[PDB]
Amino acid sequence: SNADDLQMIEMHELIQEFYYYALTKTVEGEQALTYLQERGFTDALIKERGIGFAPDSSHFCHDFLQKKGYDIELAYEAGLLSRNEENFSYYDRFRNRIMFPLKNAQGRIVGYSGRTYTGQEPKYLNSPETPIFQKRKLLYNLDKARKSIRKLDEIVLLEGFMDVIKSDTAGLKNVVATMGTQLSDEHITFIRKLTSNITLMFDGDFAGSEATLKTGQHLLQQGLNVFVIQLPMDPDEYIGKYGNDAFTTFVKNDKKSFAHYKVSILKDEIAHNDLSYERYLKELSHDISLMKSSILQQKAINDVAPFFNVSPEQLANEI
Repeated sequence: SNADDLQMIEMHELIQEFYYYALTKTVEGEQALTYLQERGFTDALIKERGIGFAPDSSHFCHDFLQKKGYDIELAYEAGLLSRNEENFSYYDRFRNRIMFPLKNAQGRIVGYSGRTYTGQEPKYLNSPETPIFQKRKLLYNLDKARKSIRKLDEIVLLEGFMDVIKSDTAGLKNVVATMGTQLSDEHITFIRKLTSNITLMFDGDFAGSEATLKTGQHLLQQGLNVFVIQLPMDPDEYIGKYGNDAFTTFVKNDKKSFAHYKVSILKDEIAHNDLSYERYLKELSHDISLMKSSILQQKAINDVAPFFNVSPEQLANEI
């Protein structure tokens, strides 16, 4: 019920204050606090994002919500507590982890990502699927970035919420990310309403490349204008190495239409494998045909044609 959903949100938003105090003031939170600070997290950023610490007692959250008068089973259903099958008793889901609040589209805290700082696994522990937290719907940082997204008529999708945090502080405001899932049809529906331009900036590794191609391809087919930013590397590493301005400048300078990025990745295979040459020529020709922007479509043709050693006209004809 809506009444219950609201109680679940209340629980999250109240415990947040406790998590925040635990991190910034208490003895047990000192290690986690120093960890964060050594990694560029200033006291301002920590406060701004309400980052906190979950003690390791395993009843810290339980006892707090119990003292407040919340139904323990409801707290379990809100994904803040876990349950012992054998005992049937309840305990904290999140223990000895740095707590990043997960806010919904309206800015209400509906879940948490708990990050280890002692090399435990999973490295990141998220809230489970609940009535108020659904990974296929929530986009980290969306409520904060909505304004800049509409203003710039562009949304930038990163690989993880951590990248979003780093980028956001650096000066890149129209950024969001899923909670470790593939962009869903619901996500895409939401995004389409804000803008028709979506830029991908995933990890600069093979895995990230494959994600870029798979996500970008679907977005293109869904009628969106897709762009790609390719780091030499992750935002965190780039920002530290060259600073914020250098980062935001690199992002603004290099931004390729999906089709141009795609063929550049397939460059070598196309030039050494005639079977692939033919297949990718047809693919890119189909890809370019999906582009709604006449202007960018034409530029894509000019940019892609050289990769197949054909003229823009011959590629245009093929399309």
